[PDB]
Amino acid sequence: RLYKALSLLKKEFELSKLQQRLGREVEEKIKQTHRKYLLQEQLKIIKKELG
Amino acid sequence: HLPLIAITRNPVFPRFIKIIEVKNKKLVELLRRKVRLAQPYVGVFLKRDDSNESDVVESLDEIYHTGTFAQIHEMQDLGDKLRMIVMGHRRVHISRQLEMVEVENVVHEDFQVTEEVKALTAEIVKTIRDIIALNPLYRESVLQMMQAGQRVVDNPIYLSDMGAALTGAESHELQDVLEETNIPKRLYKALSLLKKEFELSKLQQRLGREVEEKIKQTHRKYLLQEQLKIIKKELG
Amino acid sequence: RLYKALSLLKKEFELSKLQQRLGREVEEKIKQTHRKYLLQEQLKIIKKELG
Repeated sequence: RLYKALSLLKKEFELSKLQQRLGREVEEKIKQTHRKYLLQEQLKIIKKELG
Repeated sequence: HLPLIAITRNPVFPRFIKIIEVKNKKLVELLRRKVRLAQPYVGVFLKRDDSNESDVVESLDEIYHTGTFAQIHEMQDLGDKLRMIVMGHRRVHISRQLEMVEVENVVHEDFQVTEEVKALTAEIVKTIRDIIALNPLYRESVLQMMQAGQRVVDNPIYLSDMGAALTGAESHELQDVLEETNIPKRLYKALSLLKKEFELSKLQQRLGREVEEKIKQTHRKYLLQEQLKIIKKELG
Repeated sequence: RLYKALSLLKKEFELSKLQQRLGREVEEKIKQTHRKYLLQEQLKIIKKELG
């Protein structure tokens, strides 16, 4: 009963690892947008609160 | 066979009650023409790029082929003469809105292992938990209404649409997410929109605080100087 | 005398509520004046991180 509980822990960590990694990869592919775009967003913010 | 409604920059997200208040009173002629129907109904579409209200009544290509047919709820008209309520029920992708023939091609392809496919939504809500936690706008109770532990989510694909709706991205990007048919792909685009809001948010909060501690430090200095002054002026 | 006592009581209610409305209003006029001062400060600091 222990070993089935451990193998189930293994399966759950492999799933959490694959989901965390799927999110980390997709997140990295969204970080490819340049930080200059963030600075452009700052620019927009400035004008938003500058009317 | 009804003339197309003028959405006029009013995004009606799926499974979220919403109100539409077009300024034109010509649409009300259609709303009154449908009050006599035993089963009154209205459609809801999304506008394409370069909005133009004159083109919505001139050309029919400006509205996206996507449409969200739904039953009418209740008229109010407290101030304006046109305050329809709309909601997102029967999504549809018309073959030719200019022509309107329609079919409920509400695709919902799914993996054989239906245990773990809803798990990406959990990561979507955990991201969403950071957004509503660091920038509360609406109550988190709606998130509590559709919780993963409560078993009331009979329609998870709509919940993923509801969660992508919290993203602040423009409606043309929502159409890009609507073009996706595969579940992981539309979830992937919706996740990109979600992170896109999350970095900029995180950056704003860090900037706002940052400016604040600088101000506190500025105060601190002022106080330090003040203390010294009083100390030089009182003792000695 | 019961009507007149109620009328003095309302009279104090009148003078009181006028003083309170005026007090909350002046204070918010200060808060607004500061709040905008803050917002402008952030405007500055964003311009300062990349001017």
